[PDB]
This record gives sequence, structure tokens and C-alpha cells, in this order.
Amino acid sequence: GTVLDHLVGEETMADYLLYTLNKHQRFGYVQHYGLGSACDNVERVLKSVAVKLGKTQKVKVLTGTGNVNIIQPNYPAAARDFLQTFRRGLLGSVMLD
Amino acid sequence: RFLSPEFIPRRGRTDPLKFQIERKDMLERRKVLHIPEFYVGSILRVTTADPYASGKISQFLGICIQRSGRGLGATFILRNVIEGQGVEICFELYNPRVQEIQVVKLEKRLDDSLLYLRDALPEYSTFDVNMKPVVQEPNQKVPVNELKVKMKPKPWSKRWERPNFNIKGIRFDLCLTEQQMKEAQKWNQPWLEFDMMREYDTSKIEAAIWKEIEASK
Amino acid sequence: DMPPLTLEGIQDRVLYVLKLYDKIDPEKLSVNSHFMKDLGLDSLDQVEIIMAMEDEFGFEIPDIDAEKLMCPQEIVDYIADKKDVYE
Amino acid sequence: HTGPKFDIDMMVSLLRQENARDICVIQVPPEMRYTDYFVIVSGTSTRHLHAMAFYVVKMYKHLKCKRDPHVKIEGKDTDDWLCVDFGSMVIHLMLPETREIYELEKLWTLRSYDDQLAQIAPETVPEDFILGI
Amino acid sequence: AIQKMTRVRVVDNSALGNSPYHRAPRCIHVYKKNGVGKVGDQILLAIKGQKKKALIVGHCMPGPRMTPRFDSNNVVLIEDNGNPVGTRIKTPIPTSLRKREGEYSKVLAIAQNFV
Amino acid sequence: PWSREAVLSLYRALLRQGRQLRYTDRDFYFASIRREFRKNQKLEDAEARERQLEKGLVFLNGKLGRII
Ligand SMILES: *P(=O)(O)OCC(C)(C)[C@@H](O)C(=O)NCCC(=O)NCCS
Ligand SMILES: [Mg+2]
Repeated sequence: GTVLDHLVGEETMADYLLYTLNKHQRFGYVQHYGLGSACDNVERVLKSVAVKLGKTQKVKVLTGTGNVNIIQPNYPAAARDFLQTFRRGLLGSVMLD
Repeated sequence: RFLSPEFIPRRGRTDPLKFQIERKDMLERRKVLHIPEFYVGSILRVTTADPYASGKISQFLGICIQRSGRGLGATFILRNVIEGQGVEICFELYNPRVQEIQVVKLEKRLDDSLLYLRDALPEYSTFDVNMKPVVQEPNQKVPVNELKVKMKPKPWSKRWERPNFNIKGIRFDLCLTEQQMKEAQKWNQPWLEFDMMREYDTSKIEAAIWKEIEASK
Repeated sequence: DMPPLTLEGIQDRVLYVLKLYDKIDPEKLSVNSHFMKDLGLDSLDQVEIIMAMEDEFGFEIPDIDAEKLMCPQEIVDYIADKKDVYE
Repeated sequence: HTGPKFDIDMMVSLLRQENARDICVIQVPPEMRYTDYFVIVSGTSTRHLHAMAFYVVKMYKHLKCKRDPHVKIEGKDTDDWLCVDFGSMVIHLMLPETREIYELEKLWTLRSYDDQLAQIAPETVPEDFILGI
Repeated sequence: AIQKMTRVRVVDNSALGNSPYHRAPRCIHVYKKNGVGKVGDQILLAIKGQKKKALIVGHCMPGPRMTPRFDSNNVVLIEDNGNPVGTRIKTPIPTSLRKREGEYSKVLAIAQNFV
Repeated sequence: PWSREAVLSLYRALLRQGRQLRYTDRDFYFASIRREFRKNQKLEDAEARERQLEKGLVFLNGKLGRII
């Protein structure tokens, strides 16, 4: 947050911070972050956080087989909480560099 | 022995003569068109005359999901997913329109109704339109499929988790939570297992139907 | 009926059918120019030309050899197999 | 009443005398539960199409069997496409414009194998039923 | 039965029907004396900021015995003329559509599967 | 294509059927088969050539529908 955040995309820093955490500490990150298993997929972690927060909602899609209820969370909402998760000490002390 | 569900009548104040009349009519039709022994799990291909055309022949293949009705009006319903569309047709057994009924794959499932297959994953109801009949030796126990089926998200056509449905063929562990299970248990009705006047024994009734049937042939 | 299969007469009837075709005109058409390159005709175009030869002489052309026939001169030589012309 | 019957050979010849631009007559097998014979004919103008359709139906009634049900022309309000259904014959009157866009002959000759069915693909819901952007 | 404010599925190769959008198409109106619409009935649609007429082709509600019953509410987009906007119908349509009173022949013509 | 022979064979075989036509306008049938073999061809990838050939092959068979 020292420089303007407009330079980095909303979802852009997630993969870089995932790499940095995988470098130093992952088990504590997994325990604090609510992953079923350790992985390097940003989509999986974005899905894991949304369920934890509960901000997701059922949204109907109609198909020939039937009406199914997909959950379509606030991808923007998951994008920001990452910054407070890093800034707060819950994840553990990890130097990005 | 196997007696077709339709022949055994429901509890009623209907005079016995009415059933005798209907049985004779059914049995005549059975001579003309062979009705195969099928169960609720089984796979059937039904050939019918198409009235909306000039006597062209239609066949439809699918899995049986329920069998109901009594007398001539007795029915069954076949399900299948054709090229990405679920289709259900209810067929009358004694409709003259039907040409031929074949048992492609004769099997029972865990439970007597399969209406939950609508809420199950699409592939569990997807059956190949052109599949070869698979036949077993005549004096063999009717084989049971002990498949339990994975489900879609929890908004379902009916609340299957409730014990009134008594569904044994659903992977509940995968979809539901423990608290949901104990919530469903509030509708248990444990006395109903032991209600003695609630039961309907068809022993003597079926015996008399057998006597009629053996007389017919 | 036996028609006299003069080599010269064979040539005349072969060029007669080619001038009948829409794509190729007698201006650039010659006895020695080939269909595909010189006359600028596609492979599918060729198939129709051989059909013209098929019904005219009334002897079957197999699909195996129809491919190699890409020249009028090749044709007048091929149909010479039907009835041998020396001259 | 007795004499010529309603069939393709009579019906096509009947069309041809009103300057039917193109005629495609298609034999349909019994598995396709629609008709015995499918027919497509083109026309010059909108009023020319009405001329043909109305002649065919008029002549039909003349040679029609007593018990043979009456027929209804379809799409008189429509500009380019007219259709008439008979007992075992189905006819489509169109401009050349609508022939270029419908390709009815292609559909009925080759069913599941046509180009128009190939472009369109069935849409499937994701596993675990989660959408991602 | 498809009535007012019902979500429907456009089973066509038409651009308008298959286009990705934030709204599912909704039934504005049913062209019948009573509001309920069964198969073969015409209904008005609100799709993508416009009104369009459509033909009901199969529905979830049980019908007469031997008639098929689908798992989605399927409609075909049609012009007021009666000309279908799309060219092809992937999804099967019931054969019953044939004998019913009205302009059904064109839609039958562009359909591949009869059930 | 799958085979350069097979496509030229198919083009041949189809036109042979055209002679046997009875009701269908023979000029249109020929015109319709010609343009199909023109605009589709000269520009395709290897995999889709297996599909387009087959499309023609079922046209040849005429099992699902035969034009007369
Ligand atoms: P001819 O020498 O003009 O070419 C033969 C061909 C056009 C049939 C073909 O072999 C070709 O050169 N292009 C292949 C593309 C294609 O569509 N293949 C035929 C599949 S039906
Ligand atoms: Mg409900």
C-alpha cells in the first residue's frame, strides 16, 4: 500500500502473494486460510475464502436436464479481503521478497 | 411367483365383481400383447403406434421410475435424457396403441420409487437409446443394483432427506450436513413401524388372483 | 454397330467436348495443353470432363486411373486402348 | 371421384405447370415420424406463391376422397414462406432468399450431420456448481 | 403451465435466444382466454430489452398420458408473421404439435427430433 | 481430406445418382452439389475433413433421407 493500488489489478497480486507464502510458510497459511488441501491455484483459494465469509448466493441456471442452483460469489469481495489478510498477523510473518 | 402390481387391488368398498370384470379384460389384452416382468429399476423399450402420423412406429427407451395404478388404467413412467433434455413419459399397460414392450435390462433398485433421479446428477438418468438386451438364466434371483446416487445442490423437487420418503439410494453424506440430518429426524414417527391395523396383507387375495389366472390360460 | 476409330477423328470429338465446356474457351484451348495447369482447372472440374468421355464411348472408366488423366493427349492415347489405332 | 389419386407424380407435374423454379422431392423413411414425402418448391414473387399454393389446394379438393380430411394453408400473412400439409405429403413454398437461410433439404436428407447443428454446442454446468468470473 | 412472469428457455440456434445475458427470458403475456399456457400456445417474451413472440414447446407440468413431459420450459422464438427467427431446433419437440390447431408446420420443418 | 481419392470418388458417385432423378429438378440438384463442393473445400483443417467427408458419405447412402 505504499504506492498507488491502481497500478496492480484487483486480482493480480493474489498469485504473487500465493507464490511468496508457498516460499516460506504454507501449513500455517493453510490452517489460518481454510483450505481443504494445499494447492497453488488462485481460483481454489478464492472459492475457499468466499464460502468461509458466506457472501455467496444461489443463482438459478435453466438447462434441459433441469433448474440448477449455482453459487456465484462476490469475486470483487474476495479480492480485497486478501489485503487485510496479509496486513494482519494471522497468516504469519512472510517477506514478499 | 411374480404377480403384476396392478392385479392386487387397493383397500376399498368396491364390490369384488368389479375387479373380476376388469381382470378378465386385462387378461384378454395380455394374450394379445406380451407384458414382460419388469421392476422399477429396470430398462424398457416401448414401441407404439403414432396417431399424430399415419400409423408410423415410435420407440422410446428409458429407465422406469415408478409403477402405479390398478385395473386396466394401470401405468408406469419411463425416464431418459435425450441429447441434453430430460424426458418422462407415462405409459398405459393396456392401451391398444402400444405395439411391443421389451425388458432390455431387468434389475431392481434399493427403493420402489426413483422420482429423486430428477434431482440426481444428469448421467444417472442418461441411458443409451440403442443398447443391446442383456438376459439371464430363468431360475435366477432378480438382481438388485445397490447404487447410491450423487445429488445436485440442496433445493430439490421434494425434501428427500425426510424419513417419510425412506430413500436408501442417495449419497446423503456428500450433500447434507450432520445438523440437517438431525433436523430431518424431527419428523420421524417411530410408532408407525408398529401400527398393526395400518398393515395390508394381500396373501389370500393374491392366492385367489392366481386361481383366476391359471384358469384363464 | 462398328464406328471407324480414326485417330484424327478421335482428336476432333475430344476437342469438340472441351469447347462445349463453360470454364474453358477455344481461344486458349489447344491439343497439347493440359487441363489442370495450362487451362487452369480444379481437380473436381476434371471429374466432369471424364464423365463426358464416359458416356460418349460407353466404356467404364475406373476411379483408380481417372486421377492420372489430366491431359487431352493422355485421353486420346487412353481411348486408343479401347480400339488400337496405328496410322 | 374415381380416377387419379393424390401422390407425388401427379402433384409435382401439377406444380411444374405454374413455373415452379426449383423442385426438391424428398423420400422420408418411417423412423422420422413426420411424413412420407417432403417437397420444396421456389417462387418468383409473393403473389406467385399464393397462386401455386391456392391452385394445389383447390385441385386437391377436386380429387380428394370423401373421408380424406380437409387441409389448411399456412402463412398467408407471411411474405416469403408458405406451407401446406397434406396427409402424407408436405410442401414448402419459398422465395430463393429463404431457401438460402433455411436449407430444409440438407436437414431432412442428413439429420444429425448437417453443418448448422455443428456450430451450436450444448452448454454444461461446471462441476461442484461454482462459476468463476 | 407457463404464465406471466415465468422464466423460459429458448431452444433455438437464433442469436437473440442463445446470447449471454444477465436476465433469463420472462413470459410477458399468454395468448389464451385463461392465462395458463400449455404446449403449442403462443406467449410474449421479454428478452434483452425487447418484446418477442414465442411458441411453447414442452413443459414440466404433467400432461395427457402418452404425451412427453420435459424438465425445462422450452420456447421457440417466432416473428409475428409466424416465421421462426432461428433455423434449427436441437432439442426434441413433441409430435402432438402436428395435429393441434394453428401454424406449427414451419417449426416442425426445422426440428430434428420428435418425442 | 482423409483421402484425396475418396473425395473425388464421392463427387463422382453423387453426380451418377443425379442421372437417376425422377421428380427433383436435375439442373438444381447438380448446381446445389457443385457449389457445396466448391465453397467448403480449398480451406479446411485435418480433423474437420474427417467430419465433412462423412457428411457427404451419409448423403451418398441416403439412409436417413433420399432425394428423388
Ligand atoms: P483439386 O486439386 O482442386 O483439390 C482437391 C480437393 C479440393 C477436393 C481437396 O483435396 C483440397 O485440395 N482441399 C482440402 C480441403 C477440403 O475441404 N477437403 C475435402 C473434404 S470434403
Ligand atoms: Mg415443485
